[PDB]
Amino acid sequence: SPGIWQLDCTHLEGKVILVAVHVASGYIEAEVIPAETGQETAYFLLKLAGRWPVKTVHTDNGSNFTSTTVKAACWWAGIKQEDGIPYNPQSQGVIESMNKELKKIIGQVRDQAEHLKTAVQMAVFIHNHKRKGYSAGERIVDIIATDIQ
Amino acid sequence: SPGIWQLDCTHLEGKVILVAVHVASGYIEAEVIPAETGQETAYFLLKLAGRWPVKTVHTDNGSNFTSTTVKAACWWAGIKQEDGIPYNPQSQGVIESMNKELKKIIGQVRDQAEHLKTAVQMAVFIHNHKRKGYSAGERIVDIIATDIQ
Amino acid sequence: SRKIDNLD
Amino acid sequence: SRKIDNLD
Ligand SMILES: [Cl-]
Ligand SMILES: [Cl-]
Repeated sequence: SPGIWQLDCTHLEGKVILVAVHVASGYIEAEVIPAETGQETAYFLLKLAGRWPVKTVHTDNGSNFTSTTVKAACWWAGIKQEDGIPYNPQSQGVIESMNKELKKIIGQVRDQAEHLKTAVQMAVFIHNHKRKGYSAGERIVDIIATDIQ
Repeated sequence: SPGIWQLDCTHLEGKVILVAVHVASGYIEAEVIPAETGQETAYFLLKLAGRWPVKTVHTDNGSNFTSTTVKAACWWAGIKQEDGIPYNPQSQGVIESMNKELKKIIGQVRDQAEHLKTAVQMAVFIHNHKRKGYSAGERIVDIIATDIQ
Repeated sequence: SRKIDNLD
Repeated sequence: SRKIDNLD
């Protein structure tokens, strides 16, 4: 569980926001892309796994699960690629609530940014620093440090 | 010291690799951009500061120190922008060695990637996971967790 | 443009 | 292309 992340893809402004969630902390990383392709997903996972110790990724849909480019990135970076079936039905609800919260934040910053990619990064920043008590960014560092020790 | 990062800009293949180094651990994040503008530098620092608790950034040159776009991102994200004057001459040496190491890694992977951006993320991943004993990715999490406690 | 990412 | 980022 320190190594487990969930991919999540949401839409806004005719564009696609790809999100990775560190499940045990709620910490996120995200990017804006024109469309979700296996190549964009593969590159985003290579980036994530060079930055945090990613052991397992639950893919966001069957096309990224199937995609051989996504499988090649997971092989390269040492990630176990898994499906994202919510065997726990609470998983579904947690992701939907996250997407609605991110979109709310993005609307609160949206007029400070010309481009959507800035607004999304401002929303990642606000989400990860929000104290709910500890922030998501504090929780993920604590979890991983505990694991390393 | 847990919060201090140094920007560093290096060139390859007619393109610019922008790097942020966490000084106490040697951990890095990096991106490829066409050229090093205050807008690209500002966006890169917004990204970094949403992912780690960035307290201080030593800018890589006087143009990004001066840039009002960079100062506006540092204001937005709560970052103290500082100069990168190597009052400790050891600093120039460490950065130069890091650029030569990264370029070495990039040439070791370069044929596995069509685009330079991929090879650079593969080199981030190799750099951060290399045990020298702990890796840089282990050191940065331990340092910051120690700080949070 | 009066934006963080476009000060113009 | 026989590349991680371009399997073609
Ligand atoms: Cl799509
Ligand atoms: Cl340049």
